[PDB]
Amino acid sequence: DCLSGWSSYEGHCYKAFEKYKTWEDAERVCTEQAKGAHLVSIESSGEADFVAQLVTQNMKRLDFYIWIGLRVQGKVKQCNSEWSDGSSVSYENWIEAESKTCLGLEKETDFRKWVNIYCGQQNPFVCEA
Amino acid sequence: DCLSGWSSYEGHCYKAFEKYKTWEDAERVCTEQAKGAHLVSIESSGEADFVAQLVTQNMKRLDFYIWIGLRVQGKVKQCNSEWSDGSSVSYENWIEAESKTCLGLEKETDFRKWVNIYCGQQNPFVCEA
Amino acid sequence: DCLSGWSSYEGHCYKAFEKYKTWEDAERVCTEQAKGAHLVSIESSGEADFVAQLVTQNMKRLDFYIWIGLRVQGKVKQCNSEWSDGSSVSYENWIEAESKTCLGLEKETDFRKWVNIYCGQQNPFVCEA
Amino acid sequence: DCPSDWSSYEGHCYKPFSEPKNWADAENFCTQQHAGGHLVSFQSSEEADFVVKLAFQTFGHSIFWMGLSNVWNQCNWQWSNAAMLRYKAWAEESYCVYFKSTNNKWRSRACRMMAQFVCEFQA
Amino acid sequence: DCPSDWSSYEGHCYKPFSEPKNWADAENFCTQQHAGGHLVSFQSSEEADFVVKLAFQTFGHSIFWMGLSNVWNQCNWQWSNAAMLRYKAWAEESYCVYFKSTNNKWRSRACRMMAQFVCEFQA
Amino acid sequence: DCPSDWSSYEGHCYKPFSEPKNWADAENFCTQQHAGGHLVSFQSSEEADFVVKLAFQTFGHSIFWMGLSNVWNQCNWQWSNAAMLRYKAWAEESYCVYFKSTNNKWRSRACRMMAQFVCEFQA
Ligand SMILES: [Ca+2]
Ligand SMILES: [Ca+2]
Ligand SMILES: [Ca+2]
Ligand SMILES: [Ca+2]
Ligand SMILES: [Ca+2]
Ligand SMILES: [Ca+2]
Repeated sequence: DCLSGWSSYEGHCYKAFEKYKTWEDAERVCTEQAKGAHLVSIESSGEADFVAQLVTQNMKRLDFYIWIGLRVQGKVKQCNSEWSDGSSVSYENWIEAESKTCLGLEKETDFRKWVNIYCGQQNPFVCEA
Repeated sequence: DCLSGWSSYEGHCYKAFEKYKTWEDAERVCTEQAKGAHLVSIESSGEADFVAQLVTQNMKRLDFYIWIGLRVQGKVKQCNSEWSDGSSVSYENWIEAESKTCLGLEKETDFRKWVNIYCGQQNPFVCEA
Repeated sequence: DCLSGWSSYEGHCYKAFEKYKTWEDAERVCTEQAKGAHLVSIESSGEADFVAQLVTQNMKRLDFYIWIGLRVQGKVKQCNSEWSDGSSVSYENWIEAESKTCLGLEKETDFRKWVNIYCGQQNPFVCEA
Repeated sequence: DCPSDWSSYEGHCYKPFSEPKNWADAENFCTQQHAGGHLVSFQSSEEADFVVKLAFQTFGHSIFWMGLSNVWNQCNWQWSNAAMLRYKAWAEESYCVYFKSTNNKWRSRACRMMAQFVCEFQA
Repeated sequence: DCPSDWSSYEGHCYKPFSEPKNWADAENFCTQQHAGGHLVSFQSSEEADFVVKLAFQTFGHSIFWMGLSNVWNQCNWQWSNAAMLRYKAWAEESYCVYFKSTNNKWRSRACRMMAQFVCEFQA
Repeated sequence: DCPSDWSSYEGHCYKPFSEPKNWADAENFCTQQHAGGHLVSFQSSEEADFVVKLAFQTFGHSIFWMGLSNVWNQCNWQWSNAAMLRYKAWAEESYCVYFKSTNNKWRSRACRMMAQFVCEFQA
């Protein structure tokens, strides 16, 4: 079953946190909740909507992106290795905040679609265990 | 008397703080300073002049906004019920920082005019008891 | 010689810190950290190369600005007191973040040239003793 | 069935204009353009993407007025000490909403300021 | 050697265009614009600075596409819980890189969106 | 007095130009556009409001130079460890002041960078 304050959905427990943490920090708070807990992994439509419903029913402010467990593994600003002309991408000059390699949910899409955002943003999140 | 460091004006005490807090925090610090103290409430031109005076004479950094106690109470993006065509506003896509519902003073207007700024900004403040 | 973590170079010891702080606080850390240490002072091209090599070798995210100890002493917005048409600069309307009176190194310029940046930014740094 | 050079989206005609006017003047201009003519209004993200795209394709990188004004005039302004709001010293009287052709985010700007604009009308 | 309308920098011809297009269309447009034509590629900081000022000189303050698309589509996306990424729910299909004519800094924008552009070729 | 194209404000003439030039060149262009011609100098907020409005009305959303340069070159640059400043490797020679036609706030930019401008002359 679930701990006090955690909602169950198909054998898992979820809890929305209204703390403004970065992706790594958010993931850390989940990991501290239980051996096996992490940020939420949306793995089906029904789960997508449960989470969407959880967020709108538990978060006092829907003005931010809510972090979910999907992100790019590595320290790469982009994974396309060639320009459209064939050349290799050697030189780069990215603004650190432009590499939106972490994902979140937002009101504009009803917390059902995943949005590309800068991992260094401070957003609330959902943990799943 | 007034507390130490607080200058009196027409039977009230004022004090500029060079701490940089959000409107909500600045208001809290003001309450903690003295019984019944809050952020400055400017109720007259003379008071507007005094507060401006006190600020320019008692502040080391005058290139930010200094919070005053007038703001919109609560969660309000816009209070206009409908668009110019008569239809009611349902869908909104504001930028949190664009809801300038708190007011502060600035050097450009010699600390005598109230400018609309985002409440989550961190600026100095003037308390009144 | 130095302490564990700090690398030697021509009779000095340097250490790169990946704590993202504000200039005033980065300098603070360096002073707390060692025998009268401070933010690095590049006093020759050899040292310029050394610091650049140090930054790249010991750092994870090389996509930020890295603080050096040169800045404008004295709280001034601009130091030129005259407009091109000989008039005296009296009225100012600077965006506080637009006064880039602090210096840092960046990837574009191979961590060897100093770029002007706002002192309030939060960036990694290098200390020297 | 939009007039010569007006774009159509879900039974509405839209058109971006280049001459900068403040909010009020842009709104009046839109009324004098056709019956039921007003500054553009967003009812969904789709319509918003449509207009932002039209605005960009027509005038490039700029800021355009939306048909929403005096956004906080009727809000409940209160002094944290509950003082009567008798004395006023506002820098600007009213704020209006606008978008920047790069995206559909909502932004605020004093209504007396210049901005380009998109008019909208139906049928 | 550049056709009088295209500008030269280190044996290459570059040219900014006014009509806003999505990334795909803009890339395809450049190809039809000249043999070996493509959307601008920055191989160095100095080439970047040339194109940026060229773009500003030609069309002012706006945003332009560079020849880099679908930037993260091929990255290794992993759910922190090591769950297989099967179900997908991307709001935006793919992002492309663009520059704003104020500097050579790289920025991302959804490829379906509008932006102006600069094409280039070798000759 | 104000010729064709120049706008008057408090016994001064102002006119925005759209040919992007760096600071040095913009200032010189202003000097040979009329006797006493220079880069716009702000000496009050209403003056800035006027010029900003003028700039937006004429050229829309862009960046424009102001008559202030080498902003920090004459400043007192000191090392925190009180080392002697002899070796210097500034990536940029000087910074000039510019405004964005969006508001009257001052912004800084490397003087060799491109930007539009507004000239001004008295009487
Ligand atoms: Ca799951
Ligand atoms: Ca009072
Ligand atoms: Ca040194
Ligand atoms: Ca509408
Ligand atoms: Ca190239
Ligand atoms: Ca002047």
